[PDB]
Amino acid sequence: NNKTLAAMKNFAEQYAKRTDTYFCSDLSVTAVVIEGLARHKEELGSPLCPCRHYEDKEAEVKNTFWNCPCVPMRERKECHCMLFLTPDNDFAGDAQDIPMETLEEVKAS
Amino acid sequence: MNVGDRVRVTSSVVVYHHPEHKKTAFDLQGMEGEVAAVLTEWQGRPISANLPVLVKFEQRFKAHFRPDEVTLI
Ligand SMILES: *C1=CC(=O)N(CC)C1=O
Ligand code: SF4
Repeated sequence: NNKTLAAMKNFAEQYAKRTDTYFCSDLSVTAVVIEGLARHKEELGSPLCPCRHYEDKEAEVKNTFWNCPCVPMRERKECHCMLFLTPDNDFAGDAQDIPMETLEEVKAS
Repeated sequence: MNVGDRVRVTSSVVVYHHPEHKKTAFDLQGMEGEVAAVLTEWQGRPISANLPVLVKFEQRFKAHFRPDEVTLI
């Protein structure tokens, strides 16, 4: 669903701004995570973190610990996926907004 | 480590959701609270939470920890 992707895109941009965090200087990383989140939301119903391996994705979504934004991000601003980075992170850029085309360049592959 | 146990944060744990420190870095080390839950699974199904020990402190504040970050009081 394209509306799901756009929704996830909007979520990421707004959450970054709200938490004073920034996207990776390499937006291709950002794009991969956002699309992954969107895919999980479409399949599981929740934006389960896409950069992890699960023994039971359905149970994970029910528990909610890894539903984006996850507990480590909400509490410690720790984002394993490298989606939301603090200003002092060596890989953080100056953007809190990503082009829709960039996201779709990932969708095709 | 069980629900109900009284624990103290014995490691550096910096959070941003503390009531009197919302959106700003705050180290919980030294704070004492009670274990509210241990997220090892959901209704019998194994889950992979990496901060399974949910501890509740006063001021209507709670946070998650790894077993090694807290100590029984
Ligand atoms: C996608 C998942 C993840 O962890 N990362 C950072 C290298 C991605 O780009
Ligand atoms: S590490 Fe957490 S905050 Fe970051 S993308 Fe994954 S689920 Fe979202």
